Amino acid sequence: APQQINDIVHRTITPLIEQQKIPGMAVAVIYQGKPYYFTWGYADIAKKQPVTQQTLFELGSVSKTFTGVLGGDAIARGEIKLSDPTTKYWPELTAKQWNGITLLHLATYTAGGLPLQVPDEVKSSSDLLRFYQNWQPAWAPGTQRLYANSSIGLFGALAVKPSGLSFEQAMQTRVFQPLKLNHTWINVPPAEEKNYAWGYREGKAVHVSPGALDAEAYGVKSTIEDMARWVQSNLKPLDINEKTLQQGIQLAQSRYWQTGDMYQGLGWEMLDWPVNPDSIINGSDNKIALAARPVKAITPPTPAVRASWVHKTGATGGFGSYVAFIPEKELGIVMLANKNYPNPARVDAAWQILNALQ
Ligand SMILES: *[B]([O])([O])[C][N]S(=O)(=O)C1=[C][C]=C(C2=NN=N[N]2)C(Cl)=[C]1
Repeated sequence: APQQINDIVHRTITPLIEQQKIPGMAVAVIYQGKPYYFTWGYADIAKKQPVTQQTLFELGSVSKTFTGVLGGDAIARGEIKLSDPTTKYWPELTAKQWNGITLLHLATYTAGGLPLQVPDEVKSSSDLLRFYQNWQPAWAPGTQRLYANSSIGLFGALAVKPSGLSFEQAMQTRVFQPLKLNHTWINVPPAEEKNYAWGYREGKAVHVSPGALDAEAYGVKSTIEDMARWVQSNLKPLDINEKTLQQGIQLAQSRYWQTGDMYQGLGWEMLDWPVNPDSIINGSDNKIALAARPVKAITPPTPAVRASWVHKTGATGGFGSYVAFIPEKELGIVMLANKNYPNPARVDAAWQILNALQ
């Protein structure tokens, strides 16, 4: 624990926790490839359980990076191609608006206005088919980006069909296990419940609610140790022994579309490094509830660029997560909290830490 890392992490995160009233937090810094861990506060306020390196947090949409990589692995395996029509894998999707909508569009939120959330009313598989058949695009495919669980979530579900594996079994056997992420889960097992933090929303303890395509869009839970290993794997995919997973990671960091200064990968988002910090900090704000942006196709996609700020925010009702890394510097950070606090605060803290260390 080099004093420089200790000092910049504590000087940044302690005030963040105070300002945002975060009940519990874990941080990992990856520096020259090695991880350093920090924890604060409570995984469970009522039961006085501290955050530890073994505490499970809901990753929310950071899960999309696992979905993106699993899809990349399926491409590498020759099971699917991003140029394939969605209907190749879901023949029941016969409605005409689907003509021209490819797995690429699903994976990258560019299908033409699929909504952020699958409606809560969608409970059955038949409800899900009806939803997609009836959905009317606002835009031609490949023209506008609208961040959407219904888009990348469907990509994940379809990406695993040729394997015949469930999404969970595919993720376990093809991503979690080979990377030794042995405390990373789509469904938290009873054996691990003692480590599963509560999220806190308006002071109430909460966990994520079941929903359609939840696993695929926002459903992973993990520890700070496994998430540091996830960052290491994404920093250095060539050290991965499993060839299709190595390739999948590289495919997920390829640049498929540009909007403003940001590039869309599979799950991951990227900017050129050095970044303008106001560009990523301000850009991370949700503004917004719905933010439709024209995109420029990158034809063909640029393979993973080492001089990039690669990142993803995630939230559930009770949790806020952030991951960022810069491959050319062998540098990264994971921030896991059990409160959904504003994105710009996450990115500001991450930038302050990584910039001081690079
Ligand atoms: B990702 O960007 O984190 C997805 N964000 S989301 O707004 O679509 C979202 C998804 C799930 C949940 C949730 N379900 N049960 N608890 N929380 C929320 Cl609040 C938001």
